[PDB]
Amino acid sequence: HKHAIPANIADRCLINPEQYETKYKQSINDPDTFWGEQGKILDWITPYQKVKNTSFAPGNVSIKWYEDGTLNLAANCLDRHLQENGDRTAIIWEGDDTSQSKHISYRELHRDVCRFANTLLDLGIKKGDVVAIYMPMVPEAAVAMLACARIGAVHSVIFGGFSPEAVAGCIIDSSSRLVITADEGVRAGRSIPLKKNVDDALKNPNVTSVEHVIVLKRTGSDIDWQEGRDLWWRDLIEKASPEHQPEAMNAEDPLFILYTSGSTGKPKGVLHTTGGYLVYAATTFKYVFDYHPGDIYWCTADVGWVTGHSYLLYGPLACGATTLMFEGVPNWPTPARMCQVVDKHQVNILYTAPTAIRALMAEGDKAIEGTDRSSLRILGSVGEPINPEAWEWYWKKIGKEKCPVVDTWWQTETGGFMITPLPGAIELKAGSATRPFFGVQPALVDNEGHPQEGATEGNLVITDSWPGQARTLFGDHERFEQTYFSTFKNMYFSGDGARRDEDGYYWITGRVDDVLNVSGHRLGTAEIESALVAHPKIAEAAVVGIPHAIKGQAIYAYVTLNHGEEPSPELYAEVRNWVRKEIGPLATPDVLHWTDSLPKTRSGKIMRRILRKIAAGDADPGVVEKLLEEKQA
Ligand SMILES: CC(C)(COP(=O)(O)OP(=O)(O)OC[C@H]1O[C@@H](n2cnc3c(N)ncnc32)[C@H](O)[C@@H]1OP(=O)(O)O)[C@@H](O)C(=O)NCCC(=O)NCCS
Ligand SMILES: CCCOP(=O)(O)OC[C@H]1O[C@@H](n2cnc3c(N)ncnc32)[C@H](O)[C@@H]1O
Ligand SMILES: [Cl-]
Ligand SMILES: [Mg+2]
Repeated sequence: HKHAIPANIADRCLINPEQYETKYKQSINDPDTFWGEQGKILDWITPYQKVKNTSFAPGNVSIKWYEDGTLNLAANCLDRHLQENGDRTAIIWEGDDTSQSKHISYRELHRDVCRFANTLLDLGIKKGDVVAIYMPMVPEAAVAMLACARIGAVHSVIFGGFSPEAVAGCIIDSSSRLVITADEGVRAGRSIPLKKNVDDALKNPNVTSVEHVIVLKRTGSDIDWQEGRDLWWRDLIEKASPEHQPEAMNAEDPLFILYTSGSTGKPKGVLHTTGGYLVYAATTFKYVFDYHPGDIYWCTADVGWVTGHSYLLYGPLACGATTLMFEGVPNWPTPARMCQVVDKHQVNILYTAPTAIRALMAEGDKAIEGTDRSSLRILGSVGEPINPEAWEWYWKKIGKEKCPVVDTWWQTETGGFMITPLPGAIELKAGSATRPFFGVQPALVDNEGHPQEGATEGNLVITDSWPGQARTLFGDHERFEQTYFSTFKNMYFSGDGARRDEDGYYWITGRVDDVLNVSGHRLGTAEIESALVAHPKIAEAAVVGIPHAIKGQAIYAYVTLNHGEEPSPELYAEVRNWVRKEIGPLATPDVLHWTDSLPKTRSGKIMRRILRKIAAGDADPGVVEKLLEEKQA
């Protein structure tokens, strides 16, 4: 069953079926001309000459786009929209408590970004310095990000759910000189400590780069204060000049870093530069959401994730759209909250995650009870696979069967949408990301690297670069080359598996490496295992994900305790909290299976294939029977 393109969308779409085909073909056959023209979606201070200059060569990966051009991301997201749309709302902020909200015009946002840019400069921050941002979903988070970009300071945003230990890990790696946070974040009626977490992270003896902590008073809760080091947001910004001229940044100047979980090791800092990234974010946002001036757009993704960077802030603001930043959760106070927000602000485009969709779907009609939803024209899905059932429920209950759903597949490392439908150009299949975006050349290869043609399945790779591609891993280009370009020579390996049907539509099935999808969040099994083994009483651990009807995968941890230790309610709680302390609550194991029978190879390597099956229910071969019986209990 394929959903046809509705007449209302066909009548106003920026790209129709024929135009998609033509543009895609040119983007592949002649990227220099295609992207040379499309790059004009942004204002450049000095024009670029060279467009595409990339190589996926083994151990010699180099990616550059519009390299000789200069620009400023903040000028593109703010300044250039002032003359004609200064009074237009740039950000609609909806608080956790619906009684709280703000409408921030482009002019107001520009003013605050200018004041905060000067605040950073006066504090000593210069182009190239890394600034850690550990903020909740409040407008100030966007102000800080845009201000860093404006002066060329590389921001390192850290999701508020990261534990103090995880926060320290990011700061140590990036040598951030400044941390911008809030006393507390507000979510689902609860206050989440943030400042206290920063205090604890800074006590780590390995953190030596941080000289100041700017704190926003969001809740006014009693927090510890270190005079001199800590500074109040309000005190600083109110003393800064609202006058700031944007300086030109090179297309390849670093813009931001996002720590992302991988198959092995702890999170690495995926680095994005400026030019190609912004061109790609603005282009994908505009065409995939079919953005028209005046449209009210709402991405539910947290600012701490790449989706928040590209589609909550940068892509939309670059295009002059009104973007909505929601402080809370889709189902608080009630499951109808998301749709109530849609009605309250007359949202025209809604972009959310399958886990959220499934959580609302579990409440049936209570998710739409008392809501209208008529303002919606476009729906979107991101972050993980979505089954036909959830897709249809979303399409019917939320979209009232009138809105195309754009299921966008991409990753932190890709900067923007990679395989996605365009509302007025591609007919939809529930659960399918469909076709590649302009400039994207996907392929499916077997474990040997052989490309598979026609209707088939295999490892998902991208055979050439695209403007928004991550350029490296902070401080470790060698690891960047090995992680993404060594498995299949001359190709970018996504780590995902996928199938392509008879029509050429892609269906992303999920990670084929040891990366999990927990509630729409990317987590490495290795990092959870390392966290567990760090505990004084744990000798070894094997972590696998198991299917979960709501969050996609639940975390199942097989744990071997040292001799002298025994399981107990206390230890069960201590171990679960230990992971929460080492990484954060998102990585807390849902199940702890105590065992001394971990399956291993004769070389001593643990075999997770067998553990994966057992947890789902599906050197010493005797461990299998033992594990099975322990699992039964
Ligand atoms: C459906 C959903 C709202 C459910 O939220 P939930 O009921 O809090 O459950 P989660 O699994 O997200 O959270 C589990 C833990 O993380 C914590 N947590 C979640 N988000 C947090 C945040 N922004 N800051 C701090 N802590 C957070 C919770 O407090 C909880 O910890 P606790 O039990 O110790 O209090 C949520 O999982 C979601 O939005 N998922 C989709 C992710 C997404 O947008 N993906 C697209 C790619 S970004
Ligand atoms: C894109 C925002 C999240 O980026 P992250 O880097 O955190 O995670 C990327 C991974 O999320 C899944 N994923 C993401 N979007 C989809 C999607 N639309 N369908 C299926 N899986 C998806 C894929 O496995 C991919 O390797
Ligand atoms: Cl303040
Ligand atoms: Mg140990």
